[PDB]
Amino acid sequence: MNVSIEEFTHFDFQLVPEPSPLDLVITESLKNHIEVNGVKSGALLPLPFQTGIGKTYTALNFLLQQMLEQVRSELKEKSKRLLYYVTDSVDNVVSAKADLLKLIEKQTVKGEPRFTLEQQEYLKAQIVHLPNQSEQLLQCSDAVLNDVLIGFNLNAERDVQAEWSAISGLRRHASNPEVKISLNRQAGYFYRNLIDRLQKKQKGADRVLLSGSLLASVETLLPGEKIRNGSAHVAFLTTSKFLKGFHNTRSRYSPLRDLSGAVLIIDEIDKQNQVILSELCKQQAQDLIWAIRTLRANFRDHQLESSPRYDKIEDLFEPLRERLEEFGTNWNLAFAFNTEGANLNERPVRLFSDRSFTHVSSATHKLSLKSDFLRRKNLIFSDEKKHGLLTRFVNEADVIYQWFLGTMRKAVFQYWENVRGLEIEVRENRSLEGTFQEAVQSLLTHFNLQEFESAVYESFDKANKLSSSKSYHHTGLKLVEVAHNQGTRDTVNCKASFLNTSPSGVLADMVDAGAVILGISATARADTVIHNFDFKYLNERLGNKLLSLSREQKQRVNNYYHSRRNYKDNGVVLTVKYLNSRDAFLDALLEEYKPEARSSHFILNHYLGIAESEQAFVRSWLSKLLASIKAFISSPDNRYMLSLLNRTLDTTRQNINDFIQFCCDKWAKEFNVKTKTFFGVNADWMRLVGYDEISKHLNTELGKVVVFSTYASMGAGKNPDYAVNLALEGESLISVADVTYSTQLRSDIDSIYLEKPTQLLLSDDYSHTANQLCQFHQILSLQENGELSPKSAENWCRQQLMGMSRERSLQQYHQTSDYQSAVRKYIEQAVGRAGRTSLKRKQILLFVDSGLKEILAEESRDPSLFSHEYVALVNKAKSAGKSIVEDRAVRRLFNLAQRNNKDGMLSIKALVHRLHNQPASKSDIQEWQDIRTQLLRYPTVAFQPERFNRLYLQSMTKGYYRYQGNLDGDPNSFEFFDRVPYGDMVSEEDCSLATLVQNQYVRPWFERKGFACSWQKEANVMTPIMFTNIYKGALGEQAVEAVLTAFDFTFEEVPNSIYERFDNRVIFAGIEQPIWLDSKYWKHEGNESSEGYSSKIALVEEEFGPSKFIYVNALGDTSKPIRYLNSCFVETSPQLAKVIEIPALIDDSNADTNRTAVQELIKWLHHS
Amino acid sequence: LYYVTDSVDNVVSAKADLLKLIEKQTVKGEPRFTLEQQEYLKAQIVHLPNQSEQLLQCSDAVLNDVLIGFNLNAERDVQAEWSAISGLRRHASNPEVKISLNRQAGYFYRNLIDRLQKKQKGADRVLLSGSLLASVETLLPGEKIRNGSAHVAFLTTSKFLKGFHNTRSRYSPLRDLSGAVLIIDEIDKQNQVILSELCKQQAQDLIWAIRTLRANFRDHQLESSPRYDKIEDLFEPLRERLEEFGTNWNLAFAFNTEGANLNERPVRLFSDRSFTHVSSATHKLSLKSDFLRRKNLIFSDEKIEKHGLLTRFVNEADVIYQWFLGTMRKAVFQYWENVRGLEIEVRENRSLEGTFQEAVQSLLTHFNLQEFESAVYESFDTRGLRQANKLSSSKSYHHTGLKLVEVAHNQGTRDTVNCKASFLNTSPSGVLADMVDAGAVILGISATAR
Amino acid sequence: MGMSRERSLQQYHQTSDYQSAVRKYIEQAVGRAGRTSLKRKQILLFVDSGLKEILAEESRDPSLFSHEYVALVNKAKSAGKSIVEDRAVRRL
DNA sequence: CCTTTTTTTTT
DNA sequence: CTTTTTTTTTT
Ligand SMILES: Nc1ncnc2c1ncn2[C@@H]1O[C@H](COP(=O)(O)OP(=O)(O)O)[C@@H](O)[C@H]1O
Repeated sequence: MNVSIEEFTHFDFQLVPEPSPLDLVITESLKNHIEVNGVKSGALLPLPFQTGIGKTYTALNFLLQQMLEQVRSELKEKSKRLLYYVTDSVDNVVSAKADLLKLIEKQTVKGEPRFTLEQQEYLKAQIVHLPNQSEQLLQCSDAVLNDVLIGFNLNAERDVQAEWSAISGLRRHASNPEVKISLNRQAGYFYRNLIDRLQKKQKGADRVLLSGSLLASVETLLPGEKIRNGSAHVAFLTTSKFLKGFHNTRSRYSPLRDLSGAVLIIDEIDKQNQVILSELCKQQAQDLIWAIRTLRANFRDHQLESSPRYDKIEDLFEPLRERLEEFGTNWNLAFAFNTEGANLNERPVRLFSDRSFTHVSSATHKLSLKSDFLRRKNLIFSDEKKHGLLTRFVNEADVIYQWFLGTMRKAVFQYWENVRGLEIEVRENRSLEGTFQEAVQSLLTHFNLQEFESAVYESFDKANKLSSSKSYHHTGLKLVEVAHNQGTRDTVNCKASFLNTSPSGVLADMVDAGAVILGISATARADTVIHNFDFKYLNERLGNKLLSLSREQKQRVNNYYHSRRNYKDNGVVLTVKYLNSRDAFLDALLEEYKPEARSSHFILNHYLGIAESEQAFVRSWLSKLLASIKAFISSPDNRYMLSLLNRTLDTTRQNINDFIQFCCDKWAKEFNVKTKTFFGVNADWMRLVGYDEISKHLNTELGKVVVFSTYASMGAGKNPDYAVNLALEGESLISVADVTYSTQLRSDIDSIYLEKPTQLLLSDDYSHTANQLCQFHQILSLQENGELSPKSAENWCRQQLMGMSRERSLQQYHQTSDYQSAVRKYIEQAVGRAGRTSLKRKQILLFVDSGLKEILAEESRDPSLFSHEYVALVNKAKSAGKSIVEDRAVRRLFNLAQRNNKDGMLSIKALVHRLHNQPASKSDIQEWQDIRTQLLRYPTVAFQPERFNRLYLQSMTKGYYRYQGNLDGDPNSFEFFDRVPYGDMVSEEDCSLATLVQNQYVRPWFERKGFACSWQKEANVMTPIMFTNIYKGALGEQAVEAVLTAFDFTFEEVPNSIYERFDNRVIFAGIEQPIWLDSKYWKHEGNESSEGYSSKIALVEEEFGPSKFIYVNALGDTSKPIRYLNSCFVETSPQLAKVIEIPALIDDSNADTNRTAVQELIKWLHHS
Repeated sequence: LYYVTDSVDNVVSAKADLLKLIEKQTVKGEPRFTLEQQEYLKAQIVHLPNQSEQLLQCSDAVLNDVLIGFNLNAERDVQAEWSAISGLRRHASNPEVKISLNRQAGYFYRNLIDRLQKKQKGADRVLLSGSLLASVETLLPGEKIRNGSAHVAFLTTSKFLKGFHNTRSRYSPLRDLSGAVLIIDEIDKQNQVILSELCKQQAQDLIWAIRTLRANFRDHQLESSPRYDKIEDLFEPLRERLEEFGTNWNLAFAFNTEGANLNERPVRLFSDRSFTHVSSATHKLSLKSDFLRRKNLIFSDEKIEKHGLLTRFVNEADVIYQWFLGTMRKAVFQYWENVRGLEIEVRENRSLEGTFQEAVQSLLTHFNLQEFESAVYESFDTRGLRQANKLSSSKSYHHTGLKLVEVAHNQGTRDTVNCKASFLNTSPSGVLADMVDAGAVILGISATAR
Repeated sequence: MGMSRERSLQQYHQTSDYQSAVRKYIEQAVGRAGRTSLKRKQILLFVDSGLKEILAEESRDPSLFSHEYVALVNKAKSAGKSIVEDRAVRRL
């Protein structure tokens, strides 16, 4: 019996629950954004909320509030706005849903109930909890499934009834973990087939009109149908289910394509960076050779129907059609590829690529690619002693493959616009999701490309040019393996695995789609990119859509947390101790345990199972662990110790367990304690009935409980508390809340040991390729931030490709400043998990490793959002031995200065080479103009530009800086700023633009085109490689023409076969022999050797026979006479000189035009 | 030697009676064999059941030896699935449990063997011997057959038409029948059994297959190495026919049916391939290439137009598709005589069965036709015993066959059609004759055998 | 076009193929109950009336016919001799 | 207008 | 140099 909206017609929407300082924060930052950035824009508001004072409560109270708000609009009236609540763990998701259903019931406004019972039925019917397919099946009764099987005529198939018999046969014999593990695998497979047949029988021809018990049975089995049907607001799913989508009665709905208006309420947002990365590293690897050959063959003549339903789609594939033909002709795709040249066949070749400056390869010799014509086979070979290189082919082939996939997405979007207007039978599914199924099918069928069906479906969820906003976070690494195919012995396949975007890029894509994502986590703005999103990229990409909190709002939160946690005025003590290696302390204990052995080392190898390899480490985490144990036993009032180690002390290493068990029992007797220890408490242990047992012991018994867990084993949802009895605990407890929210007599831990967090480098275990992408993402995300200079990041990526031990990987991570903010994120969570109960002890102890004393002393954020128990852990470290600085932001600048230079050196070298082929592409020339147009119009930009971010270089000095490095050599050896105080200055004085603009001819020309006359005094100065090679080279080019403009000389476009080889085509004087140009800025750049120059003449002598040349150098010394040089470019007589070299046109002393030189030049071109 | 029957309860009974015959043999009043020869003869017999029951017979010790001895105890899914199989066997009989146990046993066996086959046919040859040999041989009865420890087999007719596994790949007894000796109990009942296997072939889209063949064959070429000598010539007539066929019917466009009485019911075109041609459409359907719309339109014309009939197109398309598959079979045989001795060492397994999987791989990769691997593999399970319609050779239905074609709109897209052609390229009587013509000596023991 | 399972069997009945098919079931459904040697002296056999005409057409060589199938064919053959279709003449 | 039970293997 | 659990949803 579904419930209508008639009860909300009498609802008093004016009446509202009383807001909270935590509640006001969420709405305050959102209302202003809506009235500034528009209504349908989106936002990425993070909220740094402490875990104890109201994360859920406020999170779910916001989710409920949006549920109530939409109902009023629907009642006052269209599709409901979705309100996903994405988390990481199923336990947390179900707990959040249960609390929400709890909240709808017992929430009382001003002391009286708010929701009538009927309203609760309506609101509860809007919430959904879509689980995985396996658990979805083992939730509905046998009657519910039988109605679906009978009502859809699926009982007449042998396979369907055979499977369902087994599922019903097994689920009846439940209650045994051995059976439980196979009912879940079996349930998932049957669920796919049952829904697949349900969708096949429903999407075509016959369509069952769902109603009555068939609707309830089909909605119970398909909760995603409740959303598609049209009565469901909220979904309660994990991140993995959000990234994989959920079935409705028609197809598989993906929320990533329907984000416009979504209100994602992602909880513990920082953890989703690793979760989203696990979905991205789990994509299928595609053969590049097969895909490119298949695309080339099915495109040369495979027309698409000329109907109004496919207009403008034939044009999106035209540039791809020509490129595929050109690509096939260049690399001879009619043949198959195969390696050659032994010392290349023993092991495969892996070719990492950033699609940018980082281009590490695992073949120590550069591999060429020759196209043999006698033996009809493309051969990959090595040449130990160029256009035809293996890396150039694979990069070119990858660009085309993603060009097709990119074009495929535009065609699908174009198709939807063609059919949205056509109102024939499109039904309610007129969105890009309803037509995605069809638009991909129709286009892949006409082109015969049905093999790419999966690769297009699974990938449907700012290019790599210097004239764009380049970044790794909308780009990706590309791991390619070139190994022999299976079975056949003389062919290879390019098994390419892509990472086309990043979890931070994915998060930005959600907000740009229109999502209103809310980040609810304490460490939601950490200064690491390994365990979080890059919030410096998300700041530049989103801009003002990345909402923040003002001074008063973060000050208001601290006051709220200071009230609900009033530690000092009520009276408590936070004792903090730092524990070192205490070899003497542990020696006495080990001797006293088993003194009969020769020495303590025998105890290590007899009763502890430790050799002379780990003895230095095991002692370190045993001496520090035990020393904290006895200090807890010294205090009788405290009776709860949680040790958060990194190694799971359980039945595995039980030899250690009994030694520490004996030490706890030994100290118990001499301190008058009946203590208890709870060993082996890992994720398995709390599951069955585990962590409730520890609560019961402190509920009734008298003693001290010591718990040995790990950081991983205390992820989230775990509530380390217990029920307190005043008979058990006397005046030890004391309330800290200024007011009194519900009681229920609960306490929490009062003394926790915090060992150093280790193994902070992310990992994946899905496959070897699956974590290969994960490890390469981490290296390239540290380099993009600026933690690693490109010298070391490329070194790390080269080792990562060849093969490294996990110890080597972590030793590189430890060397960066990202690792400090990573470990200070683990602690900030571990300390924050113990403050979930207001009613607290007075003597709260804190013991942490001394390997963290220096790390903790580096914390430098604002306590205005910190917890009460973490500032105490950091204040002791501040009031300690030494307090120094690490200069976080200045070592970042030295790396981003080095990085942007390396990008210019690598991209420009590729742009020039791609201009050395005939013809030059229209984009390539257009991009070349924009590089020079922006570079010399804006010599210094005020802010950080969002369109030419690799052109510039942030400097510690305004308007200039000093560098030192081989400008035409290795870009990894550059040094900047104070590293080289005697280097080459990149100021405006060095280029001497002031002398150039003093001229009466140059100055007027710049004003018309806006070219700079002076450099501003901002810190975003130009790159070194793109100031001498692109800027001074182009500054003279404009200066030369402007001087020669006022002498009846006009210049035209160089043709598309010698572009960039010559400045401009010169006309006038009436002479048929065309006049060319070679413009430079002085004689000290552009050597232009005679052999090199003679090469340029031949390529243009073939063009138009005889030719003339001029070697104008603009600025310089005007005193030196002109010279007359021959085609051999050595010396000759004047009248037999093919080329002429003018030393300068403007004086470098007082900026005087070379009137005599041009007059002879004017006279010379008349004679010639 | 094979003892092929059609029921599982009969082969095990025959094997059991054979084992008793060796033990209980009172020739001249004394045992025929000594106490040792019985073990040698018993080792030569092998019973090959389905994969599901082959798994549920080996003990957990045998599977542990294989999983540990192959480094498979690291795959994070092999151990996950093997945990469920181990955990489900320990329970009682419970027929509800057993029906689900046999389902998962077969799937796990398939997944385990292909991993055991990718890991063994590569470079890290595990050199199966010792107690690991008795473990795989127990899990793979069709491995002692490949190793020469046994020749006698005991399998059902379906297992004889599906093939069994060894450490390398799936061995099909049909393709290696020269010199065999089949013994078939109730031979008459195998006509129904073989026909049931021939009706399980997968339907192939004719429009996709012909368009795919035409696109790849136009330019993609084979290597000029000695291993592909005179193989390019086998495909030359097919290339010209593919180009001529594409030009005649305008294969650059897609096909679609337009007209009344053509969308409420799809057309079905049955054909004997010689003289029995029946169409489900009441009136003849023409096929016109629209150059303005860039579409090929199957339509019903209410008014004989030999040029441009739908039946003529499908018949020609079928002939070309079976021509490629027929040529594919000749190329595989041609490949195995250029590499039989001229390859010189390199690889043992010198047999049209061992070379067949590689020769299919190399040729389909050079032509970029890897989507036809399954279709080529299945066609050998039907016509492999081979390597007409010419009123100049033996014309009969028992080796010509029948073809059923379904022309309906494609899935998801409302303006294209596909010819899902289901074939019966031979008959069980033809299959039996091909088995005899391959060199097998067949014994048919049945009262109503004639 | 789609025919009822009845009409499939009706078309099969009109052929002489169906007559040699039913006489294959009987010849096996009777030889299976003959695997022993100890037998009663009154082995009875009762068969349907719809099989007397079919069983009277059996004319193959009796040099391998079972004892129980022979006795099943003579009784239907007792009604003199009946003209047959002469299967060859209608096959040509 | 004849009048069903039964089977194996891979997925 | 270096110090591990654990987590989801597909097929
Ligand atoms: N006014 C209130 N503010 C915050 N929490 C409240 C309030 N009233 C009741 N609660 C309960 O206290 C709990 C505090 O949330 P909890 O999960 O302990 O911390 P957090 O949500 O910050 O992790 C909520 O679950 C909520 O049900």
